Amino acid sequence: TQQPIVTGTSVISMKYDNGVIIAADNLGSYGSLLRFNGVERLIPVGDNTVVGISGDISDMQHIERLLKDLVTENAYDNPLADAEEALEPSYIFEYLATVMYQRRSKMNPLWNAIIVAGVQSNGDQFLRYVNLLGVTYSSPTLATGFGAHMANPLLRKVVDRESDIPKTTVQVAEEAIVNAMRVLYYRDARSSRNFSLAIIDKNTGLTFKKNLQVENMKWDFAKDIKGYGTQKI
Amino acid sequence: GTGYDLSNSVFSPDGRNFQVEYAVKAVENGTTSIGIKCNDGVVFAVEKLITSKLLVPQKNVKIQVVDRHIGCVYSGLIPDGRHLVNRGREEAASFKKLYKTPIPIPAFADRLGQYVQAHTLYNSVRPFGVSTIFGGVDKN
Ligand SMILES: [Mg+2]
Ligand SMILES: [Mg+2]
Ligand SMILES: [Mg+2]
Ligand SMILES: [Mg+2]
Repeated sequence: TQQPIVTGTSVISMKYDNGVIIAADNLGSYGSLLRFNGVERLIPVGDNTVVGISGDISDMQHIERLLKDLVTENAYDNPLADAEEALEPSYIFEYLATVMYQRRSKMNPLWNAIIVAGVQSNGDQFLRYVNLLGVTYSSPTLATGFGAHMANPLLRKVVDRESDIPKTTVQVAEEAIVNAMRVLYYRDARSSRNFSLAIIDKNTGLTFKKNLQVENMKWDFAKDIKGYGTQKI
Repeated sequence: GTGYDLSNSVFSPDGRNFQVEYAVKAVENGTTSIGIKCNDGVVFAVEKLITSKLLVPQKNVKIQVVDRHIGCVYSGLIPDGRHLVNRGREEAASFKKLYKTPIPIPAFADRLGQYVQAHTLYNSVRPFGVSTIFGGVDKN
């Protein structure tokens, strides 16, 4: 795609002691028109992976379909599709990063930034990012779009390093993420109050939460803001 | 003339294509396999002969799935069966990619049909050495 049309904003995520959390609002915008409100940008793949997507939505929907079909094909002549030879995060990611770099390299990109979150069959957290240029990286926190600018700062206050991941519980991680969504709601003009959030825990497995809303907002102070300089009433 | 049975697209004078007929022998010669329609589904079963005790039990799986909702099983030349499923899987993916809905079973039957009939049209290919029993659950 040479120029994105309907677009999704920030995906955010972090990893905590036993898994990972990832979240994204439910909006597809059309420039500054907030057009589509019922848009799921978290895409679970099996019961150990959630892929979160921002950027062009037509391309996101294409990527969804590739993911469905990867699941379908991995099942073929595969007695262990539901066991030792199911898809891992690390595999889904490599595949996507391959595709992205390839599409970039034919000057015809998939206009997205993606975060793959999951838990590997050996217990390990997985969190990696790839985007429309084929660029990839990992960190205890990751976010696209605005989130890189506002969410990472906050989530890094919780997991500044590797050594902090064991110390971080799922209650703490989740509350951190929810707070970030509220911050982005306050400050990203392309964002929505409603969002989805997903947890992948190496013991509880995949908990997917639809239909959250940013709550506990502060606006009251706004009543005392008068004018822009010298007006008193 | 004679030798109506040496080349594959050729009609004998009684109206028949002997190479297809000979492929049926390869099938009659294979192991047993079956299908049973129940009243909301279907069941496939197949005899796997045990050549030797050295076979790993459980592990030489002969029933193959297509898309998510279709089972195929076949008697005869096993590699030809597998080839046919690989085709069936491309055929179902293409159908689903365009039409969204997973392929309806009759639709899928005629896809295999046409592809198999296609290997009785030319002398430069050989007919399929299998009978294939398949099916599943569509919206009808
Ligand atoms: Mg982008
Ligand atoms: Mg594969
Ligand atoms: Mg490829
Ligand atoms: Mg206040």
